[PDB]
Amino acid sequence: SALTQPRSVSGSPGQSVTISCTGTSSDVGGYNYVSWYQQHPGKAPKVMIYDVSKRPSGVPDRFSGSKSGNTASLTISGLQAEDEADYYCCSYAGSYTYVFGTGTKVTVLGQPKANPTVTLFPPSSEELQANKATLVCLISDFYPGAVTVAWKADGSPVKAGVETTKPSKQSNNKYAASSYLSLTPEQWKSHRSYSCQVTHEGSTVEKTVAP
Amino acid sequence: VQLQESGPGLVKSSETLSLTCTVSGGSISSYFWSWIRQPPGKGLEWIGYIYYSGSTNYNPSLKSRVTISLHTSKNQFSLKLSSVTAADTAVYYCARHRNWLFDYWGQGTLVTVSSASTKGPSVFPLAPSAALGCLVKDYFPEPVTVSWNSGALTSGVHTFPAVLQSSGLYSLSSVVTVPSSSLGTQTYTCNVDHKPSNTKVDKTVE
Repeated sequence: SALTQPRSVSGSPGQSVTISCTGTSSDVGGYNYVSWYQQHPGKAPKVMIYDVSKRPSGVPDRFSGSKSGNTASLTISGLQAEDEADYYCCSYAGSYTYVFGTGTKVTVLGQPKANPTVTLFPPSSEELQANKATLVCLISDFYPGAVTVAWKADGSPVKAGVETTKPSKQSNNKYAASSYLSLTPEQWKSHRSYSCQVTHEGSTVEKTVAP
Repeated sequence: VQLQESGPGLVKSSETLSLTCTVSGGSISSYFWSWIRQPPGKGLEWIGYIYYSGSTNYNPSLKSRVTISLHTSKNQFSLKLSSVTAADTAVYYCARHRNWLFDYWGQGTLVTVSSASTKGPSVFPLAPSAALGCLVKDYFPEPVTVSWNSGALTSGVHTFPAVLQSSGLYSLSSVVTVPSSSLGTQTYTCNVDHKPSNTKVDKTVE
């Protein structure tokens, strides 16, 4: 089980952010072998913190690390543009094994927050005639560039046949994401409704379709 | 220390994935040498590592399918992942492991798992009921380009990155937001170009 981090954190230049990393007594709580890695797009991850709170040479002291029980925390004071990246925690997990966290995007706020436009398209009759059924949830004009998408069938969770893209920057500098629920025409017909539920900055936007 | 992954790029489903990492600036006769991956989908996933002695330890969920070996005559170490499926498409990273951390990483290399051969897309309409679009479904390999009205329509367009489906085929979509009252007066056409299969499609939506 990957270590649990939040999906997104954000703050303005000069300000602070904290990223949690929740494991168990077998990993984060069991040892002081917790490290954190910074990853820019297409670059090698870089160690920023190791053994919970220790900084490699060259890493600024604005990066600090702590731990309480089963949760480790990385704090980035005095945010600068270059701190915008994905961050992963990692722990020793016993018997010569390691487990990484799920990743957090840190955004350094340079434009206004914005909640997503969400459009859910049912499968076309043309696709249905081709004996396939694809629900298409398109998500645009959001900032910061991180979103959680949950699919529902008759209100209950679906996680078979789901594929979601990582947010992409648009020409207007906001972000876009897409999600797909792929199924058969009978499976499409086997529920009264389907919904795409998009969570952004503590707000949900839900669209529903029916055959 | 610099690390460089090398590899096949594309692997057919149910084949063995083999990757090599060549190390420069130091010897693989010290420390541990590891592989980690990232599905376009999730965060990092530790695969395993090899100690300079040849001793290995693997992620319990991958262990039955994984071998990591040393090739000291070339300062290299390798990964073999057996019988890959769609769930193994990822960027694979090699890294040095030392003192309870991963101190030097390669930049990573994308391995795509698909047994597909070249196939042009089916383009389906995403009709309005104002936003509308085109679903460019089931093509291989990348890439596809999408324009609207042959380039003349741009405001409110976004064409999303492709997903690779468990079929081993890609899909993407493109959406445009238009004024509600334009639907009767004006046609909206997505122009889909898939160079690899020599396929261009023009689909006019509702």
